[PDB]
Amino acid sequence: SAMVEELRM
Amino acid sequence: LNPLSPDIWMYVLLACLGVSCVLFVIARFSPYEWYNPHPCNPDSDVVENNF
Repeated sequence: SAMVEELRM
Repeated sequence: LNPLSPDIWMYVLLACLGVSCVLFVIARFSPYEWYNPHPCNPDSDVVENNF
């Protein structure tokens, strides 16, 4: 989830 | 620019490109580079980027 949070930006 | 043979110029340029790029990538994986601009009001934890 954090990976997605900090990649999708 | 004569003293340095053109070889080293292109290698140093590529190294600079690569180090800046990997630094930027680490900024994505950097935990604390997120810094909610103007933390005088931490009321809003606006996750915002840097680098």
